[PDB]
Amino acid sequence: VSQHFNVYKATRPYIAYCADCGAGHSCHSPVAIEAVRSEATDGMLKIQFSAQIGIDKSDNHDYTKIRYADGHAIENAVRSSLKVATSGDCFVHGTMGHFILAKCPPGEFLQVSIQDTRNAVRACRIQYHHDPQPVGREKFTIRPHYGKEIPCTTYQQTTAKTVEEIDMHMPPDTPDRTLLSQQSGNVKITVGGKKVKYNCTCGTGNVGTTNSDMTINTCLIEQCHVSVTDHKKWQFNSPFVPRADEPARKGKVHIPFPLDNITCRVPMAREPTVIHGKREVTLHLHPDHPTLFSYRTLGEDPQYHEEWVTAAVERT
Amino acid sequence: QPGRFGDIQSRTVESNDLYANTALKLARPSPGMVHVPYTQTPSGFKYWLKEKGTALNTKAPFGCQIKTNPVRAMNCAVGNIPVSMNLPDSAFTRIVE
Amino acid sequence: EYKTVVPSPYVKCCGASECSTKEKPDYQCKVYTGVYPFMWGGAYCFCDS
Ligand SMILES: *[C@@H]1O[C@H](CO)[C@@H](O)[C@H](O)[C@H]1NC(C)=O
Ligand SMILES: *[C@@H]1O[C@H](CO)[C@@H](O)[C@H](O)[C@H]1NC(C)=O
Repeated sequence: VSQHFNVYKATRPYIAYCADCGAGHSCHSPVAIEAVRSEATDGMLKIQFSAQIGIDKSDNHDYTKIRYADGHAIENAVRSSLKVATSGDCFVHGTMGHFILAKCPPGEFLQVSIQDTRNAVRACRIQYHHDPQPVGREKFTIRPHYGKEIPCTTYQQTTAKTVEEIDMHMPPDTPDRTLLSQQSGNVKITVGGKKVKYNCTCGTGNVGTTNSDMTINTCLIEQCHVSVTDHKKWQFNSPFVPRADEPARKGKVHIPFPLDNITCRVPMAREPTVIHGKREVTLHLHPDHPTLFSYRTLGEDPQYHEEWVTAAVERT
Repeated sequence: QPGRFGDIQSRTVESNDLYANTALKLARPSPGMVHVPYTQTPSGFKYWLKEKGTALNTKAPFGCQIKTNPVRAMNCAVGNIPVSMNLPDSAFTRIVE
Repeated sequence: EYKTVVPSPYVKCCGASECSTKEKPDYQCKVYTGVYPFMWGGAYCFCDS
């Protein structure tokens, strides 16, 4: 059981750039979206996510918390505040770490949001098409009480054994302009419990202060540059944060919810009305939803036809 | 070719060649932010999964029923079957009987 | 269907880089001359151009 604990205890959430944070303005958010996957013919879609679901900021496994990142700290969010949305509103079938498992109405975008400790709403919105279609020859909406069974593919919630993984690396240097404190000609550096990489111009510079406060009595607060430089944890190699080395050594972490075979029920269209003409027949077709109708003759030249029928029609 | 069927190719499922012609192309980052823009023709498998056409299943002469993993055409109605038999002597009845 | 792999960009403050060819399919790599990333809460480089 401890394998999950170990794999999620070396990794932390991050902050990426979201171009539409729920109001049409960009921001740096803890809930930026990395990728939406849709391989299940069940209509399920699984989305990646910079925050981490199911793990406490204290690293314990809690199923009622989501841990995110603001600034340099890591706090806890109430798991009941997780919302996934499209044109309509979605149903969440499973969550673990960076991944959500939702089933949504058709839309033109996708939105996910949480509530931080201040009870503010942090959201990210991306453009996503999402026009799902069921299996078979009928475009139905809701499964019937009577029908047929056809093979389907979903995302099982085993979360245990998987072949696929994602890369992981060390975070880069994190700039922070609030670490500078100015006095009368003095430049105080208030380390908050974390090593700070350092570079000024006029006086000193180029020191990795392993948890040491300093003052500079020569330079100015506008003449320097600081950045938190500790790296004890991994994070996903997103294209919206930079990396720290060109050799670029990487880790790997198995992702949950693999693809599996399942059977999904489908309806059957009511048989049409057949009228026997001479060397031909007429069919009255009454569909409850778009339905596929085709015919062919059993000869040397088949003489076929195919069509999606959406309203009641007659075919000879 | 990009955006059409077989824009990426592979000899087998476990092969490790992976020919790819997807017209990938990088772009300069916009000033003031970290990101890696690029442009690339969308998948040709996904294009084919709409524009493929009508299957042999729908239009097959003589009422052939095109079937699963062993690709076969069940129950076509063409031709004649010559058959030759070698009956034993005990399969017949004497004229006097 | 394919999958485009896009790693984190490499930024070199007061420096320069060189493109390196690789064995991957449809692999592209470019280096852009003068940037100023502004990572978050800062500029991420102390180096104007
Ligand atoms: C420190 O900053 C100067 C210019 O401000 C730059 O030339 C030098 O490379 C920097 N050193 C480090 C270690 O970042
Ligand atoms: C489903 O069954 C097929 C056999 O037709 C198999 O090839 C596949 O690996 C199974 N699992 C999937 C599709 O996830």
